[PDB]
Amino acid sequence: VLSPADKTNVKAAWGKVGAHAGEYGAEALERMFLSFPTTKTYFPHFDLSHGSAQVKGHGKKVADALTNAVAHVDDMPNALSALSDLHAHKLRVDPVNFKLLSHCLLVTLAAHLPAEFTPAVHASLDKFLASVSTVLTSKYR
Amino acid sequence: VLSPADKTNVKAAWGKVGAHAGEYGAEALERMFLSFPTTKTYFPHFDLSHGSAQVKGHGKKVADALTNAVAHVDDMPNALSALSDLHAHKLRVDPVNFKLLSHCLLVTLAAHLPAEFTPAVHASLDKFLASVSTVLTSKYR
Amino acid sequence: MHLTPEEKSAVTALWGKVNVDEVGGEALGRLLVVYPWTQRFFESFGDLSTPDAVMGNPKVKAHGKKVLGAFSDGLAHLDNLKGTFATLSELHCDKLHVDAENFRLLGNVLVCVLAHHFGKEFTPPVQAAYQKVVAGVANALAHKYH
Amino acid sequence: MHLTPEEKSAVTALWGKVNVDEVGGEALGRLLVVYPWTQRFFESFGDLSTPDAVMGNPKVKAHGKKVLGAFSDGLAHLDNLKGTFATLSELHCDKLHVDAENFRLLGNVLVCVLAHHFGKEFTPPVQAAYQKVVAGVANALAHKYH
Ligand code: HEM
Ligand code: HEM
Ligand code: HEM
Ligand code: HEM
Repeated sequence: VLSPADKTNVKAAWGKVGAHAGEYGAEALERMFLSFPTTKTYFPHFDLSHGSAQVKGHGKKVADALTNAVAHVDDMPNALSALSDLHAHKLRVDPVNFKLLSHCLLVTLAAHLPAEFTPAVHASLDKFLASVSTVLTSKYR
Repeated sequence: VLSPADKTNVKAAWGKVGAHAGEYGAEALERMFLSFPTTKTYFPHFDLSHGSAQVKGHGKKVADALTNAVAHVDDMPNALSALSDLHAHKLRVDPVNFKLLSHCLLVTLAAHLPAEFTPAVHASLDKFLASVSTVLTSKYR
Repeated sequence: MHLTPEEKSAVTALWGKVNVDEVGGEALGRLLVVYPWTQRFFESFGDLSTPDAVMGNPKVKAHGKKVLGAFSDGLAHLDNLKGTFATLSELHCDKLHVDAENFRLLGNVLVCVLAHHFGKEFTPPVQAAYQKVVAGVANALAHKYH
Repeated sequence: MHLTPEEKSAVTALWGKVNVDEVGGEALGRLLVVYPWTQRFFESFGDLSTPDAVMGNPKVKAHGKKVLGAFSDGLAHLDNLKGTFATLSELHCDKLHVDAENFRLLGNVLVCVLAHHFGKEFTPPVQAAYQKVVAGVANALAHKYH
């Protein structure tokens, strides 16, 4: 469970993301494609080349949902319900890939918020991503 | 999330186990140690040799907790509070390991309850060990 | 593989008593029932709405014998799973888009099927050697992903 | 360990820039902070009660530097990590009783630490190289477990 401390940390770090969420979401995807190629099997239909607008468009979408879970940090299961349904019923991404993206998301933030990416912040953001992932995978079976 | 069919399936399967839960606890431990030797790092003070009384006793203990869990399948978080504690603050077993013992438990059940280990029951027991895993690692951080 | 001759002989010997038809149909179906999300690859198979409909589906039963078929042959090249599965590895990546993690799900399922079947015969030590084989196969199968 | 020539040059070029005393201390402290359960091995290190107490613990700092020292040496023998790392693998197994999963947790943390420090320099493609590297080492460190 996220503590008050965690919640403050996340709101604050995501807070600085601001207007870069989109680009940071794209970057995290690309990192994930390059380091864990199996993840690519879910995007056969995408142009995965560097600067792909498809990727661009998609990272914005992922970032917007993270942004909505931060906005609803106290009711994530309900704010992400719909995305949780999509993933479980249509996309059916194996659960292990959630951990892969979270990881590239943390690398991305680390690379862009040196000043905010503190140990305490790092810990909270990891816990958070883990909670998002848990929600999005909750109705798998 | 355990459905009512799941709970039935679980109480059913485990009902069959009966007075053998202890032996099955011990057998499951024994298959984990052999198959995933990294798991042994958590038991340096034990005699991990086949038929070891340390292993047997411990097998009983785990089996007993599983029982209590089947009995409070509607209220796990509460039935296993203490255990969740011990694990999060004393033992501190890495979470990856819960999945290894769970698998060795299916494998053990399967080999012993041929008639009962149907596909639907396999699916339920899996979900169940997973839920128990989740509870036991919920207070880790 | 990094199998002990003793481990090689145990794998080898149990395999000998295996009905690939029955075991392959059962491994894949259990797969589709325990881990519902792997059905994403088999939409064309029909009705997989229930355990029963999965276990009964002939396309499933038949895909399962094709898979275990191939697995079975890999057991004869245990000293080079890599080269045995290179073509199948590219296929799965480049044509089928199957996430390599599925290779691992199946293996665990296979081991549960073998225990199911062989009861007593499927001892901790025997299980230990099959775990090494499933892992190796999954690894060889994922080897060519890019 | 499939390090392409260009992947090896990239690993090595960046590692050229690292202050191992520093990176060593940051990676280990962060490990104890993000995955507090790993604190199980360091009860002799004193106060690890809060982020500051860990990150600043002279003992954590000293151990991190040691750990990363062994790791940099690993980086000069990318060729033979298994051999490079064999007495260490045995020690961690047999003496320290350290679950191998710990080696993969640190790798990931280390990767976050490197991104933290190099910023934009830790390109997507440089991360993928390092990802291969930390896995190679984790594997090498677990090779002697039994
Ligand atoms: C925390 C993690 C994740 C978040 C927040 C997230 C969120 C989203 C969102 C908002 C969409 C678009 C749905 C729409 O059309 O409105 C989406 C689609 C999708 N996601 Fe997820 N997702 C996550 C994890 C993953 C992972 C790990 C994978 C696989 C590696 C994945 C694979 C997909 C795919 C294949 C689509 C459909 C894309 C398309 O066809 O345009 N997702 N996700
Ligand atoms: C299905 C999940 C599990 C259950 C229900 C379970 C249950 C238990 C129980 C009932 C105890 C005894 C408490 C007491 O002594 O009063 C225990 C202790 C312990 N468990 Fe867990 N356990 C589980 C998973 C694991 C795993 C996966 C590991 C590591 C591989 C592990 C490591 C330990 C250790 C090292 C002890 C202490 C043994 C001793 O010193 O006697 N547990 N566990
Ligand atoms: C033991 C691991 C596996 C082996 C040895 C294996 C082997 C095979 C073989 C021999 C084929 C025949 C196709 C051809 O030659 O054109 C095949 C096809 C296929 N496999 Fe795999 N497979 C394995 C695991 C999986 C898993 C776990 C999945 C998904 C859950 C999967 C999905 C598929 C699909 C969708 C096809 C295409 C069948 C068709 O054309 O309808 N495989 N596999
Ligand atoms: C890159 C991975 C690692 C490397 C290269 C490494 C290297 C080392 C070295 C060189 C030593 C000292 C050898 C000696 O005492 O004779 C050591 C000791 C130790 N390592 Fe590792 N290590 C690694 C990962 C880890 C992790 C992740 C943990 C725990 C989470 C760990 C736990 C320990 C412990 C507890 C000691 C002994 C400390 C003491 O003196 O009390 N190591 N390691």
